[PDB]
Amino acid sequence: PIFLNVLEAIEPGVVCAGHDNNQPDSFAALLSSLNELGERQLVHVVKWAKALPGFRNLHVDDQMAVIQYSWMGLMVFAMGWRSFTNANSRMLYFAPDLVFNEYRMHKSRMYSQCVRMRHLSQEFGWLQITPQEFLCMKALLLFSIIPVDGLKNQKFFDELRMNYIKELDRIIACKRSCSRRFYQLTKLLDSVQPIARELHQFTFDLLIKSHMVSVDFPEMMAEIISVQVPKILSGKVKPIYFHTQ
Ligand SMILES: C[C@]12CCC(=O)C[C@@H]1CC[C@@H]1[C@@H]2CC[C@]2(C)[C@@H](O)CC[C@@H]12
Ligand SMILES: [Li+]
Repeated sequence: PIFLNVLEAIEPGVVCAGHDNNQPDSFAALLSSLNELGERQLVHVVKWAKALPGFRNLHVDDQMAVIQYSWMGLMVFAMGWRSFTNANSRMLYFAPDLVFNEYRMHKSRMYSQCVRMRHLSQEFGWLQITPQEFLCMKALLLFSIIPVDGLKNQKFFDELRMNYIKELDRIIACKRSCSRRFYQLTKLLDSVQPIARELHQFTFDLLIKSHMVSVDFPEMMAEIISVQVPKILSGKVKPIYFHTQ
């Protein structure tokens, strides 16, 4: 099982947010900390993606683009997973030093988004998702959002995505019905996209007004959110869904 060996080997470790838990919870502090966490995790997601089987088959411009479009969904999905394994989805485990209870969900003014994310975390429990399933699903999320007009070399992308789908199917097949399970997992993967879209909308709006509300955006975050995220929100870049929405 070369493929699973690899996904397991490359899986990023713990990333902390740098949040000061001594200071009262305020919108500005929580969101600055989440933004900082995003920047730190972005560094890990890039090194992760670059080490994925076949990823170097993509054109270099496409390597960068798939990361830039998919990071939100990937980070939300992994955060769901950590919340499940650490808090049993009772709280959102963004980082060891940044765990949201209901009060912080309220204070972050992202309560409805946090509800959807906690629901995804709950699905990990409800569907009894295995770590191997999680790892393959996560890899497939990197290949789940692309420009409507296609990438630089779409053929390389299509083939890579195909290979990852096949890998998910094998993992299900190697389990003690297959069809139900595949249906369940593709439905779960689809459910990440609407959550990612609401956070895309939220973060874009926040960047625009960030001076006003004293929320800090680090450099990579500000740039992707103003350059790449608007492509998604304007419909130039769209998620690939398994099932019809
Ligand atoms: C991806 C992050 C940070 C990484 C993580 O664990 C999930 C989480 C989901 C909400 C995001 C946050 C990064 C910063 C964002 C985008 C804020 O600007 C508003 C929503 C935040
Ligand atoms: Li705090």
